Amino acid sequence: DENKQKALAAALGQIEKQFGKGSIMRLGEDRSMDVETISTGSLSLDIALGAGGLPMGRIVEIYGPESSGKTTLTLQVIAAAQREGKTCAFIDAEHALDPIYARKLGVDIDNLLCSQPDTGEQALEICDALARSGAVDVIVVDSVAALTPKAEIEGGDSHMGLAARMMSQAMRKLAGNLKQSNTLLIFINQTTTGGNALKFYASVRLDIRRIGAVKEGENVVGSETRVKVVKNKIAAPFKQAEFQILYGEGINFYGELVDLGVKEKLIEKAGAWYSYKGEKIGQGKANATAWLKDNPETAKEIEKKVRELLL
Amino acid sequence: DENKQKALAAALGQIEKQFGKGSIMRLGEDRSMDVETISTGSLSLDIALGAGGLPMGRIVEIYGPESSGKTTLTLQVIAAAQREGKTCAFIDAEHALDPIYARKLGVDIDNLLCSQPDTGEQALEICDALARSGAVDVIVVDSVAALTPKAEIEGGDSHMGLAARMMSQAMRKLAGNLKQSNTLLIFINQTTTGGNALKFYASVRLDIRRIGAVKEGENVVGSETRVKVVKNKIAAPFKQAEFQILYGEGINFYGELVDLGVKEKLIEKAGAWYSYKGEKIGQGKANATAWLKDNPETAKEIEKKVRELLL
Amino acid sequence: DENKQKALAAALGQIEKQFGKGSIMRLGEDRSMDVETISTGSLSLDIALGAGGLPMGRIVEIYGPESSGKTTLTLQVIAAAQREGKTCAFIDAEHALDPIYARKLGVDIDNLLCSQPDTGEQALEICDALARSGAVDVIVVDSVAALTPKAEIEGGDSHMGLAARMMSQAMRKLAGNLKQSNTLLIFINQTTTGGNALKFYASVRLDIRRIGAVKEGENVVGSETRVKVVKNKIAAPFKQAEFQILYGEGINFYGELVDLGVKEKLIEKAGAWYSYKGEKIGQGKANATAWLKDNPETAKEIEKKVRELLL
Amino acid sequence: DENKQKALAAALGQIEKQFGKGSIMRLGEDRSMDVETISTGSLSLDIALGAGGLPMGRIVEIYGPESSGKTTLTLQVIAAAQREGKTCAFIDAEHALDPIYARKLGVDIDNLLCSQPDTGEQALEICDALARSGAVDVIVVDSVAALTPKAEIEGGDSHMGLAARMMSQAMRKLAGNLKQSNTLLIFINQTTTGGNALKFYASVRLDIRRIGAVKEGENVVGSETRVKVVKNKIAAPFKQAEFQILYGEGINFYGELVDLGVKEKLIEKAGAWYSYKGEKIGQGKANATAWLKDNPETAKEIEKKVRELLL
Amino acid sequence: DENKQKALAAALGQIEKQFGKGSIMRLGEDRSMDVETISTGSLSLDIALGAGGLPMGRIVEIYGPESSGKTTLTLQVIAAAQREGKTCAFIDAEHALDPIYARKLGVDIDNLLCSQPDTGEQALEICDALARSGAVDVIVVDSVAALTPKAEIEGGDSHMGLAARMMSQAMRKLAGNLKQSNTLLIFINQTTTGGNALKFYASVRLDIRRIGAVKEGENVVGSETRVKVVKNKIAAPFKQAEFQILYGEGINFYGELVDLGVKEKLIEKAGAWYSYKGEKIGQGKANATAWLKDNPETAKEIEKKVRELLL
Amino acid sequence: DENKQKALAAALGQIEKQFGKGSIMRLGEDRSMDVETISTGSLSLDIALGAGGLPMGRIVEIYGPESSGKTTLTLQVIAAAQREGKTCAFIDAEHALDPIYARKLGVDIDNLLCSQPDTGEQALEICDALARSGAVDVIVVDSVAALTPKAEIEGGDSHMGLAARMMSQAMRKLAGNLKQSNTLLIFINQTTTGGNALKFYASVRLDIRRIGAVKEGENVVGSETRVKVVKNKIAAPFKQAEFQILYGEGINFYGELVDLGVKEKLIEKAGAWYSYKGEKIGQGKANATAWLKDNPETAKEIEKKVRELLL
Repeated sequence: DENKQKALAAALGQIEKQFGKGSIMRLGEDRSMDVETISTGSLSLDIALGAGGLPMGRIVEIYGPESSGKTTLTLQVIAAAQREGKTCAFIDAEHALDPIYARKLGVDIDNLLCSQPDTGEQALEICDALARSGAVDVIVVDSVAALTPKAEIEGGDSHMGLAARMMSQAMRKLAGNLKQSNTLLIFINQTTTGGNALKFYASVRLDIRRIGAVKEGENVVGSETRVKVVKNKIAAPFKQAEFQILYGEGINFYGELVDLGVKEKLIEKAGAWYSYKGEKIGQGKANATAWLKDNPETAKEIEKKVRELLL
Repeated sequence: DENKQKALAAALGQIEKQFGKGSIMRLGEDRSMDVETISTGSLSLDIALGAGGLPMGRIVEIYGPESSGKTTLTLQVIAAAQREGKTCAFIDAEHALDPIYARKLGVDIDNLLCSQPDTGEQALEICDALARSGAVDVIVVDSVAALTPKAEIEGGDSHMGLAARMMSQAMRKLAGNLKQSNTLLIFINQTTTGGNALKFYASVRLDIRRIGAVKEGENVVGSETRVKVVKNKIAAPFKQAEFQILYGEGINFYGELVDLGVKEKLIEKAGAWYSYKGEKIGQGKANATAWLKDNPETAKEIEKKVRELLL
Repeated sequence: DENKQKALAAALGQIEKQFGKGSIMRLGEDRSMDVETISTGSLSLDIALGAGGLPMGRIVEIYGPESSGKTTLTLQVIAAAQREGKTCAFIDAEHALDPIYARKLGVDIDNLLCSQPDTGEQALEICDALARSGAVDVIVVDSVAALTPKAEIEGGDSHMGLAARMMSQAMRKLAGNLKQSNTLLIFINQTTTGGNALKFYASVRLDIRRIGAVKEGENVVGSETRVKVVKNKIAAPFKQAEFQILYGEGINFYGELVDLGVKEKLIEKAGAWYSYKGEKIGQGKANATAWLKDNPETAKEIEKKVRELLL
Repeated sequence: DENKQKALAAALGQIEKQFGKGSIMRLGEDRSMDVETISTGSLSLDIALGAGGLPMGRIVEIYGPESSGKTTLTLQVIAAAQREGKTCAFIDAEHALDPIYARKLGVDIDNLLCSQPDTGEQALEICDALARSGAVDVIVVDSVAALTPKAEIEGGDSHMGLAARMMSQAMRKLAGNLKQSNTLLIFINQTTTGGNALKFYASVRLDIRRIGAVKEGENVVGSETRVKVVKNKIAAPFKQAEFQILYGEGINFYGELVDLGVKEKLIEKAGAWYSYKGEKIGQGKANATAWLKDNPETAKEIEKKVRELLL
Repeated sequence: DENKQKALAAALGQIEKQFGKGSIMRLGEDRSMDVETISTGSLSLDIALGAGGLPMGRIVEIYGPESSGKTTLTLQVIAAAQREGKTCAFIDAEHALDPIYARKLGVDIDNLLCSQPDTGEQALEICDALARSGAVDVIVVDSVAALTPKAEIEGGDSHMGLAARMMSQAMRKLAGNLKQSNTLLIFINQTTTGGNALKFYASVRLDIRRIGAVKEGENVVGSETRVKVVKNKIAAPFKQAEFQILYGEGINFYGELVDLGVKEKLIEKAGAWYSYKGEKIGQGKANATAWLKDNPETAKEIEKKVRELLL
Repeated sequence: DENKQKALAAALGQIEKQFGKGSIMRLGEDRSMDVETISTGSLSLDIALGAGGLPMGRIVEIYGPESSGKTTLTLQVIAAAQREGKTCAFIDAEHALDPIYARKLGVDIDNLLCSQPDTGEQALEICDALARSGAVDVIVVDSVAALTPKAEIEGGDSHMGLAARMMSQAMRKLAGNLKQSNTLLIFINQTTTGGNALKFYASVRLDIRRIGAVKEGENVVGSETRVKVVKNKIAAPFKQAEFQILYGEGINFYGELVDLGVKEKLIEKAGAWYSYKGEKIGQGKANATAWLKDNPETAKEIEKKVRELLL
């Protein structure tokens, strides 16, 4: 028993040593790698990620059905990054970016770098060139399924096979260059298309889905969302997050803060009343949310505490 | 910071150098490629395009639902071109051209070249032959969905797959020939039909939709229209334009000039009164519009200024 | 400029050469292919067709809503043909021919060949057999939508898809045989049903519609009609014709002659009086019309002149 | 006859001696090897296995279609093991573990070791490292088809051939190390993928399939399941088990106990009434099941007896 | 002529003498070697074999596509053997034996010896050990293609070549040992896999195929089967047999008896009525079959007679 | 010139004298050795052979791809021989004889001697024993590629080299014995396998191939066949024959007779009508063929004449 524990700890260390940090973990583990991260815009998701956000210098995949919120998430990541002075690039093969919505989410469109590549290979080569430049902090690719191989664009080989080979031939180099420059790259996808390269090179894989609607009376104002961290090499995987994505607003962060604040016993709740530091902040989640939103500095205080407690 | 900026500018230059001009841009960029362009008939759209119109020698796709204004736009382009002495050709597979409406828009029907091809392949081959002739300045294809592959016309292969292969097998050659002769080619479409060839070979892709009706009392006189530049390789993409398309008249250009003139502080507006150069031009947008329409030379003056300021 | 024109003329010639006569035309072109034609019964339509009537040896489609005049037109074509000694056949799948009305239009019912096929395929095979015989000059098929595929008649495949395949599998052969024997074939239809085969194999496609009623006081005596030549491979397309179809009489030819005679300055009109060759022919269109109708030989003189001037 | 029997018994002993225990058996044999085992969560399956569960220190393969219950079984094995204080590891290449469902099945997620390997080879090497540590009691690999060879991940060799060679090159070593440390390893699969290595090195191979649904009225609450022991080197093979897998609950163990208890004449059944030790336990299988579930200690008594009688 | 015949008979005798019994035969020959045999479960096949069944002490190969009935046949052989008190062994490398179906065919599963070898070589060595024991009467190997050579299991040599060498290196010894102990061994296969050893060492080779389905109304109840004796060293080869294999029942023996009984004029047939010994046994083959099945002793009488007449 | 001719004739005679009859020939030579022959079943082939069939006492090789007709030919030879009272033997190493098809070709299966040898060497030794018996007239070996050397059957020497040595070590003796007893031996093969022994010892070598299909409407009823006499020591080589092999019938002899009869001006052909001896035998080759087939005695008359004229 005593010897076994040491034997276990020793074997796990050897694994980590031989195959790399994160190669194996106890799912209940509280420890998490030391890496710089960018918020996803969601507090519950940042917590599910263990590290407090998406890891810099790594590859991340976010996949889910159309209208699941995949794009909202990546825009929220771009917004948070830019807010810190980071340079972001959007590699577009979907031709569907909504700048009006992006601005509402806080994205600095004017300073967002954008590329609309001629082929899937070119898209990947541009991602690699940007990764090597060491002058770009975040790259978002929309999307894997839209990265049509040159051979297909030129019109008898399997389109699936061609896409898989295209992704494979570029992944190792890209991953190395991204790591070296500490650049984060997110692939939006819809097993997912593109083969096994992304699945294995990704440090984080997120499964996002719309699980319901958010209504204010009888009017649909958004969607209830659920994100599962199906792969996580920086912390324990399989945690999930649930939050709302409101139209023209994005992720309802303060709504999350209210709930987490309560769960962490930082915010008291007597019936329909919420209180913080011996003072009512609002009656009803809607009001408590509005309060925090109106009192930014106090919200930050609670968030910092929620993070210190759960991360 | 100082070094990073240079590193960024350097990397972006290398991208442009290796993959081509327009391969990447800062969305807030004011700079735009040096290319000859033809007006779309809409001032707001010419502005959204960044270059002041559609680029000569390139492929453009305009797609949207039936009755969205797709055809009105292409006719306006033909009209503007012919007005400059350019030769235009209309490749028809829809058999729906309305010459009466076209004339009202200013199209010189008598001098418009027209082809009603026997198959989708033939349509493409004729476009290529015209592109190589170097004697045609603008080609409009109506429409991609109507370009039925010979195999389908002759009546077990996927009709979608066949159309995609038909477009793919002709695109590279067509694009090269169009570029060499500086011929503009617009594909009207309704992701769009035809596969990935057009999507990637296009230098500009326009999403057009009818967003409402225009009424003069209780009578519908036209449609409020919105065009989004979803792809743009000559200038920053994702800009949008809104204008009216009036029955028997076409795009309400002067109505746009009034609004843009005001926004650019070139035309003063006191309540319902509009003034230019210390003189009232009309009370109410309808009158201001009518004024400009009646005073052509002055309108040109304002437009030239609006263009110099926004392009 | 000088060189360009030659370059243009040269390219267009190559197109015509490579893809066939009529593959491309300047809409204002006055030139028209050299083909034998049969009158439609309408002078304005014969003029809109450019060649002076429907082309022998080709496939023609006439489509429009129920009660638009589709059948009246085909009967008028049969009448004109028979009047020249040509043999006509009516392939019927509608079972709605009105012999009383047909006779009033001048159709020689006694000598009209008629077939009421067992299936859509059989109908097409009979058309092909008649086309190969070289003993039939005009074939009218009523109608495409009624040509039910055998599979459907026998009662899970798309009825639309089946009809499209039925038409496709027979069109090439039919077109070749019709061309070889110089037989004209008209398909009456109601995009139209039957798929893309007819749309592309047709040398002429006519869109006919009833745009109003013709009244003599308060009694409806006929319909104002409009025919648009949406496809024309023998002359410039998109021209239109407007005429009246009177009950128990058919197309008001003389009414057209009056108007065209006037437009062509062949018939003078002082107020309500019409004159020809220094003599009043009638006061009021109704009288002028009646005059021409009563003076056949003179009408022919005017028509011959109108044709020489406009064709 | 008398001599033959001895000759037979002697030959079979020599086989067992020369090729190993379990090399040959009389299918009706009641005897079973002496090995430590972990329950599968199903009583009927533990019985079909002959030894009362899956054998420690051996390799086991569980294969079947998607949604057949493969994962439910392995989770049930992990749960039972952990319940005895054993350390379990989950090697994941599918990225689909549902921790909520796992907990419902009794899995101690917090203490479950998890690895999400970079390649199929790495997955196997980690399994071997864990096997040599002697500090892990159960390893589950999900799944064989997802263990993509490095060569394939890196993108012209047969993917099937590569996977087969990958499994082959690691199997002997793994099997020896697992045997030496008495570690059980289960490969989840879907002949199965991976070649012949697993098929021959496995001491037990299970074919699992969903044969129907379980309904409570009109609502589907689970699936009727059937497991066939297609290979068994610890006891006679080809026995089968049938049980229910209920959503959010897992294998319906008590439902099995009821039936087996009855079959073994340990539980009397008069019509719809079930009785044990001269007392009614419930009317209807649903109630009898609920009873046992509520009276844990008594259930154990019956199970112990069923096992002593059938194993 | 007279001398030639003697010369022929003399030469053939010398061949038989020098190369072995069965080395040459006149295909119409009625004579057959004197060897103990086990029924195949099919009367027509036992007849085609000439000796009345498969020969003890010899090697037999049964090959055909998947679902051809190969396994049904070997199970029928095992059943017949066991019914006579013979000991049978099943060497399994396919892991697909269906004990439920086997029992329905009459196989005594409880007393069936079974081995699931670790390698193809081990499988062969176990067959040899059992052959030398002289305590096993019938051995069935399922199947040749599944006997993976150790070298292949361990993962650059031709898999085909390796399998051929594996079979070759074991065949002579096996054949000698089987002959010495009078043990019958059947190899199930799918030219066939395994090289030339089996092809030449086999005394009998059977080609079995499903040639159609057996239906009772509109429900498929079995398969029409055809077996060709492509090699036969105990009697004239190239004879064939046709019979039905019914699901959950096996070979329709009585259906064969009915037909053969009729052909041999042992059973009279007047229209749809069958009679035996001056009494109707049934109207329709289905009834006649059912009769014989219900009157076992009488069936035996007919079979014994059919055999005496045709063997 | 005069002297040269004599010198030539003299030298050629010396060659024939020193090296053997047939050692050299003028390809246009009409003369042919005096040897007994058996028909091939094809009239055109018997003619191409020069001697009217295959030579008794000699070795013949017939090679071609699978399904080329090799077996059909040898069966036709066996049939013709047996029809003359000759004794035939079939040495089988392929185990693929189809007795049903053979009978249709006229083969007397009941009296056909058959051997299915244990090794390639044994096959050859049996052929030699039969050759020495002087009681067998025709021997067919199917096939050379299937005559596996004992060494190979027993499983590091070249399989090709071993087969070549096996054939070589037996050929001289076999050829001498066959010659002495006047026995014909045909080796079926697929340069061909077996080395150089057969190639040089053969008096005739036939290259047979399927060059197309024979259809009766849209149903394939047979194969168009072409046989080239690549080696011929009894008459001039390199002649070819073309005929049809119909399923379930064999070589279309009468179809050949019709054509040859016509070519030899023995059968007149006026358009589609064929006549013989001043009487129509049929309209169309199919009918003329059927006629001859129905009038055996007359066919023989024509064949005898065709042979006298061309042999």
